[PDB]
Amino acid sequence: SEISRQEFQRRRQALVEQMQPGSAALIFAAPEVTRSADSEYPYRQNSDFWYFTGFNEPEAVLVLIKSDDTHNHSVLFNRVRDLTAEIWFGRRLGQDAAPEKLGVDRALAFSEINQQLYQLLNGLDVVYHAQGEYAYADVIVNSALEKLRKGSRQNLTAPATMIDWRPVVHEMRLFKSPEEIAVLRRAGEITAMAHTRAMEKCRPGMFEYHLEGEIHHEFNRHGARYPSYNTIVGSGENGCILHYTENECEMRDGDLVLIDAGCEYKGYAGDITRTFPVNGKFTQAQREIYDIVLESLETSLRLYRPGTSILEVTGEVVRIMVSGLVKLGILKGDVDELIAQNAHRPFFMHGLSHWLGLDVADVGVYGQDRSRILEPGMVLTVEPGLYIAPDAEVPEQYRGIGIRIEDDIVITETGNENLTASVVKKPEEIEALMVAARKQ
Amino acid sequence: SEISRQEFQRRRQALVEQMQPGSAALIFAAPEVTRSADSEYPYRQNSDFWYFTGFNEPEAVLVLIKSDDTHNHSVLFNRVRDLTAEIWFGRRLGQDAAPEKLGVDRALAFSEINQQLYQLLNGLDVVYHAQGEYAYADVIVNSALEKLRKGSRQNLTAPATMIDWRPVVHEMRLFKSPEEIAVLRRAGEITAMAHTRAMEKCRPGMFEYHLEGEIHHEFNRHGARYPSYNTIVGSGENGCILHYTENECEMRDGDLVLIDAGCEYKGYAGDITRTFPVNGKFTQAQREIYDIVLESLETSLRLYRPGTSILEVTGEVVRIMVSGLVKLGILKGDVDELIAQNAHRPFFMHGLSHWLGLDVADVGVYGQDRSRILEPGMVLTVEPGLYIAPDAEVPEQYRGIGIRIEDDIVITETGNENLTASVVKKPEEIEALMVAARKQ
Amino acid sequence: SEISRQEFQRRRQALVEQMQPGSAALIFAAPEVTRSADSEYPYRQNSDFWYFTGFNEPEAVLVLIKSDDTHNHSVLFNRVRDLTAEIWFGRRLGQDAAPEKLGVDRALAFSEINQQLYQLLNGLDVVYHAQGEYAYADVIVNSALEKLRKGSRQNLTAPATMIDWRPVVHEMRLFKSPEEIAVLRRAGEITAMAHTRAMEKCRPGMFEYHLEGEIHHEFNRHGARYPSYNTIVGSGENGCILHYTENECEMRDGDLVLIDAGCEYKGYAGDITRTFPVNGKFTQAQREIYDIVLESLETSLRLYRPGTSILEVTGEVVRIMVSGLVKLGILKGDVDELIAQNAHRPFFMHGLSHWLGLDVADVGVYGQDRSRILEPGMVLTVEPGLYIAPDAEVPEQYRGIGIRIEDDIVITETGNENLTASVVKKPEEIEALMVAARKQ
Amino acid sequence: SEISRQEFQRRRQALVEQMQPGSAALIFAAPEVTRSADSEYPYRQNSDFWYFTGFNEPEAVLVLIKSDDTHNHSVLFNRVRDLTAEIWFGRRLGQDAAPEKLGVDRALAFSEINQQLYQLLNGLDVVYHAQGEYAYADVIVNSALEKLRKGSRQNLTAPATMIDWRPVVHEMRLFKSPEEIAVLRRAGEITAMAHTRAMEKCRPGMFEYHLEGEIHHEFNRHGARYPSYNTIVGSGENGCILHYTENECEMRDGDLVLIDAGCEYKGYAGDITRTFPVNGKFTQAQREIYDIVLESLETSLRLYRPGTSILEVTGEVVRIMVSGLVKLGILKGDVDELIAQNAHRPFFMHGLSHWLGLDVADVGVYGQDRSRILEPGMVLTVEPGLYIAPDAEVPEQYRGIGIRIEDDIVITETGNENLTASVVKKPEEIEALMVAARKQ
Ligand SMILES: [Cl-]
Ligand SMILES: [Cl-]
Ligand SMILES: [Cl-]
Ligand SMILES: [Cl-]
Ligand SMILES: [Mn+2]
Ligand SMILES: [Mn+2]
Ligand SMILES: [Mn+2]
Ligand SMILES: [Mn+2]
Ligand SMILES: [Mn+2]
Ligand SMILES: [Mn+2]
Ligand SMILES: [Mn+2]
Ligand SMILES: [Mn+2]
Repeated sequence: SEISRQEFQRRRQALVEQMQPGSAALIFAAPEVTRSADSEYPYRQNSDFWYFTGFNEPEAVLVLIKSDDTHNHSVLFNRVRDLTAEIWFGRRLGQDAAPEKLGVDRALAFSEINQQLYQLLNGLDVVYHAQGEYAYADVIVNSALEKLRKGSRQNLTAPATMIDWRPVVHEMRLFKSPEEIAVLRRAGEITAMAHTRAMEKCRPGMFEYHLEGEIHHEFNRHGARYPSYNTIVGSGENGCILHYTENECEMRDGDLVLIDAGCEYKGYAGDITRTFPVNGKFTQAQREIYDIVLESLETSLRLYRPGTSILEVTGEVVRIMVSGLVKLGILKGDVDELIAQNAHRPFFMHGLSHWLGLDVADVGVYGQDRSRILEPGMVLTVEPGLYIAPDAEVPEQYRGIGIRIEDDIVITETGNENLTASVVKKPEEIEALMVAARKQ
Repeated sequence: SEISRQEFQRRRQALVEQMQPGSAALIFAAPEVTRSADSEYPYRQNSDFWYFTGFNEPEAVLVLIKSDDTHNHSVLFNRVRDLTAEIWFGRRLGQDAAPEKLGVDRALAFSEINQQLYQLLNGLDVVYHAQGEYAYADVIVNSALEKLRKGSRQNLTAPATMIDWRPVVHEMRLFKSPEEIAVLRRAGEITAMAHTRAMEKCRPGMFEYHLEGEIHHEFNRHGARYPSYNTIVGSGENGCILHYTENECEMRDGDLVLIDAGCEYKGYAGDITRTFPVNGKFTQAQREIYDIVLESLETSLRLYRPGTSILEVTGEVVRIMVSGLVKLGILKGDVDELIAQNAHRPFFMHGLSHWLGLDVADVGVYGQDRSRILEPGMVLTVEPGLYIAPDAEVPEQYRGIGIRIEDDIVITETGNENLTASVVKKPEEIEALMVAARKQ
Repeated sequence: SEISRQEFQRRRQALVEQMQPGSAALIFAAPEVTRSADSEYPYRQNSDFWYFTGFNEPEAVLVLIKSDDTHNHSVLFNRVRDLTAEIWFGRRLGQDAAPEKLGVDRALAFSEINQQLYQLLNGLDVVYHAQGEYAYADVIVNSALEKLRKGSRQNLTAPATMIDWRPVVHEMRLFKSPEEIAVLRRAGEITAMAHTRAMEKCRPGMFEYHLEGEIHHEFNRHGARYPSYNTIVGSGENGCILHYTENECEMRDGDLVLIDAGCEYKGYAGDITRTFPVNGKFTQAQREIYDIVLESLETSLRLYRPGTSILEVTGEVVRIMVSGLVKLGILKGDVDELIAQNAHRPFFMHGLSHWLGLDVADVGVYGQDRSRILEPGMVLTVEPGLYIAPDAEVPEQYRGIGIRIEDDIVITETGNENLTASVVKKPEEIEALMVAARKQ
Repeated sequence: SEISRQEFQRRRQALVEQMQPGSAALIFAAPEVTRSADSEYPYRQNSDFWYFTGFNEPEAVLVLIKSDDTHNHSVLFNRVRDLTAEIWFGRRLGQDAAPEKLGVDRALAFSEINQQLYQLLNGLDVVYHAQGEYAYADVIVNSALEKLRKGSRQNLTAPATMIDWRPVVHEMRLFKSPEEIAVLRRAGEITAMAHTRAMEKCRPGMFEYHLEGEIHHEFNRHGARYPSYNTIVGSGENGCILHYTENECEMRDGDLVLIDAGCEYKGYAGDITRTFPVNGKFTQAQREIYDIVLESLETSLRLYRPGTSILEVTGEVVRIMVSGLVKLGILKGDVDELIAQNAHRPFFMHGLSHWLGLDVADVGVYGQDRSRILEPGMVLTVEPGLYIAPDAEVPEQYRGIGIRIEDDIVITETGNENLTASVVKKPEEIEALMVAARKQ
């Protein structure tokens, strides 16, 4: 599954529909990024630029011009064909091929942007620009507007109104099309296969980074070349560090390992966490904490639906956690009083859910305390966890246990669809999976 | 094999030995780099900063103070211990532990750099600073010097002389210690195992990116988490693109695939290229071009030694290439006249060799036209290639063939050591390797 | 005559009336400007900031908040009272006194602007800001908006719409109140007295700069401390240079001197040009050119009125000039054909008129080719000139003559009022004035 | 008196003598400075640039190249001849005329600086540059060095050492040539005539700014067009503000007026302060304070000589002040104890002396607490003062009195020459001067 030319075009048109007559929207590509000296990191297109183009080159700018309420057109600035540059560094789309390939009306060389952009903005009332997104982009836009402001003797005029299109565009991204959901479903499947593989491969004495290697190989074979974020493989005490990415330790017989990893497939993020015993068998202490996190996730998956909110579901999870921690003697006191005191926070210190899409921590307004009412088309994670620090003042057997279990869901008309349930999470299923692998 | 605390210390001392009395050298860490929105690329420390510290954190600055010809000391600025930041994002070395861990005299919080740096520079004659390396670093240094310049009423004075330490440090990096060579030897071995794996796994119908996946998994299992540069897997016509990294095509029965990939092991780069038939058997045309590139590499490996140069060895390769291309009818005319006209350049348009080390295209002065005389301790690649474009005016059977074969070598007292000869390159050996794999 | 607190307040209210509900307008003071090393030029407040405050301090920002269609208020950021800074550098208004003195609702310390500005913008829909006017201002505004954009977890929101208030404010400035016209009338009177003085003082052998000295002294004694622009005193060939400010030459018996000088009185510019003989008597050649420039000015003064334009009146002047130059043999051919060819342009190469106000070349839209229809309340100059270069291919006697004659006018309901007719311009009146002075 | 071409040349040569072989020094002109909108302040050349050129244009850069110990040459970048730009804005020196006019070897267009500067720096070991002096200059220099650093394949190399030439050049400026002293002597004479005029013109009811007008007119008539700093005319309580420049009050019968004003003559500053009664007669209270400041100045003028210091002479002044203030009951206690407590500081809170030259607060190292030993050729001010605030806890009659008396001196082989003694300062001489003027 992918996003096609006609969908990118529909998105451009939907933005144009929201724009004032006599305006232009400017969407800039990501800069290339140095890794060291003259070597660059693998290119990652800006999510918003990608959303409207599916075009994976730097030095590109999409300009949507809404001349009035019926007439609009698009102009792409992009790198020129250049035989020597292409022999060295790769093929370029160029100007001749872009209109047909991308479904834009006109294409111009990026090298000419300063000579041309002001001409496109001249006489417009409004420019939509994400000020501060990129320095290079602000320079180009500010230069164009200055030429227009200072150009009255050449009959030039600048648009006086600049509107940040990020809020409008991020609200578009928050609600996924069926095609987007299909892509996210595939990302979830790929990511789940990777996690299953990690559980089947994990043995005491392997290094945390070995599981990262297994996961990334699995992503790759299904055509998700890159992870959507830096893979976390936190064994033992390392699991208590939320974004542990050192992945440098030897995994010990008797420790849990917490894996938070997700692929990037056609631009879209998977995002799964599974925690499991390195040796294939939960200890009693590990199981006692695990059961509370799993109940939290299972209850959340029952509850998430249109008309509730992340805040409302979080309240249910907090009750589950406080209740469970009191039963184990990790917290002491009356459950309702402890809830009132947010007594869970030393052990569950992050949010239950974030939006998911072209960014793993995806764009879109959450509302105060993530109270926004959920609607069909929203995609989000569900990621309860409990982290008991090595020096926590709790019964000894729980110290140094970090557990998180995370699925990706889409809100539907009656509830939700779990995109990542194809990798096991019930403790008996984890143990059976690992037992079977360990016998081979 | 690795580089240890005492070696990092020896390097700092060797720099101090080269510094003027009454001076300070400032070496800054790399910034963290955005991949998309709030996600960052995996951190890569600045090579020069790494060379003197082995410290893999951002927000760090090494200050070497040479008070006079006998007295010197070191100060590290680095991130403070912070329980909440560490729970979220990972452990920090902090100030208490740094002197012992890194072998520096003092450690101070990076948050205090603007309050402290000017005090360390006050009254010195010379500051060594790599101006323009990083914007954030220039801001810090320029601010410190301004405070000193403007501080005469507070009895402050700025060093009037600023010296770029890059030339001195890059000349240090150009000559590897035995420990560095051991690390590079291991990088070469790891990288060679990865290339052997790619040849053994390659089958028609696999995608170029699948071989990338095999290679990166192999790097990872030996503890080289990341490649030293973006992997190139160019099959068919894609092999004619020097830094082809799209790796997006289905590999065809009858095409060659050119793989240029290298690991990063303890900071140091491997860098191997092998080209081989996708179906395990070179065609006659493919073999005819391959033989010329291989002879070029083999002759270069015989020749490279102290007292010759990249330029001198390149002349021998050019003769081999022109001679071979005339024999096949790709070039026409007298060999010596064609050499005089650089007639090989449409087909071999890049350099034979680059330095290798903490950067894949490593630092160090080459001399005019890479004429610098070679000495023991230099490490370099040997990477002849021939690329016959799909539209070249040559006998048809050669069109769309791109072949490069690259090894990594170290110059020794009598010649060179090949660090990457453990992956085959003779065509009969490539075919035997692939035949054996294809029968499994 | 001056502009008073209540008028500054009316202007602020008139801007607020034009603003969208749920918005804030930000108007920043001018930076102080270095002359050399640690010495600064005399402070000149930003015209727009002045227009809304009458406040002559740097490090000040006026914030007009329109909460909704009935509720609005003003906040001034300005320098705090500071006993030591004031002993050294001058008194400051401070926060306690500002509301009463300036008629603003609240005053806050400029040192707190970054801690406070984002709080004032939070939750607004629109911010009015003159982007690019000052770097320091853009930094402050961009920082505030970034804090808001990134502050969703603190329940902060940024206004998505930024509107340049310059067009609205400059249209306000283009139409003068009666009080403004009174101030401009006084500026015109002061400037005219200065020009009369220069004619009465001028003698052969004096330097051009001596007349500058006379003029500036005259400005000063009437309470116009500073000129509104750099005084031009161009004698002989120097008169052919439009903005000649070197003023370095000895004025020669037989040359004309062209003086373009104007005071700045309560922020408002006078702008007069008079040209006259250094020795008090026009030569025939000088008079022949002078008569054409004077007829051009006199006809323009008859014509300027509501309903015509600078472009229309310029056409009449061009005819006068071409006709006169043909009569003298400076141009050759048919007058209407020469007009069609813009044959006057080598000799009259600038505009007839510019707006006049808080800037000498005042703000406001002219329309294409200065075609905007004139209306009561506009204030403008009328400045025909003819400049015959020393090497012009014209009858010899005219070479090196530069003449400009300029008055300041206000458009009224039936025509115009000349603000600067109290300094003579008829050649017989100039000669009588100078003869009388030369006899003393 | 002036500074001539051959002296500017001698200075360039003296700098070259101090430079390392294989180096270039870069000295940049001042930017033009906006006053308001499209009007600029009168141009003031950068003092250091002026010191080496006597060239009063912007967009100019002096490059001194010391190829080795015997061979050196100079290159000026400056604005090209341009007929239209010159007709509009003034004559330009251009490239053809510059070598002869300024005594430089070569001149190139400023528009070509980025194409040419790197070529001049290529292969040098050292560049002398005043980093941070001007943003535009840093941009040009940093760009040149980057091209060289990145240009190894074009056989380019950057100088690795950058030296701030300000310390060397400012030490040159600290010691005046006889020609410089002649110019400063004339500045002192002009400035003294201006102060005498102010005393002769001052009457109760005039505004502070009227005396500014008299002073500036006097500067102008002697060919010092501009003041060297913003004129201070502080009457009554305003005299207690050290750099009072509002000059806005009506001068009252019974108040003193303190005038601190100085001309700029051929680039060099005069700097005189005189305080005198507005009505021509000191009151007893005024005279009592005045006598202490005058004794302080007179004693300083006796003492200043080679081999003493500003710090040493300041100690003598402090004793005079404390002794006098005890006698009047303004201070109470033992003189030596009060001196030990710096009890004078509420009333004399600034330094006695600053260097004087191309800047009024001139360049040059003072040493700790201005302890540097004086030598012939140094030029400095002597400016004791006493300021008794309106709310000081002192006998009532002294409240609101601010007195400063300042002369400019040059250190000579036996003592000093007073450059400004031609304007009276003894109270009986001030009164006689004013009485005589008031009778006219
Ligand atoms: Cl391009
Ligand atoms: Cl820190
Ligand atoms: Cl403040
Ligand atoms: Cl130029
Ligand atoms: Mn997540
Ligand atoms: Mn996750
Ligand atoms: Mn290589
Ligand atoms: Mn390679
Ligand atoms: Mn004018
Ligand atoms: Mn004018
Ligand atoms: Mn002074
Ligand atoms: Mn002074």
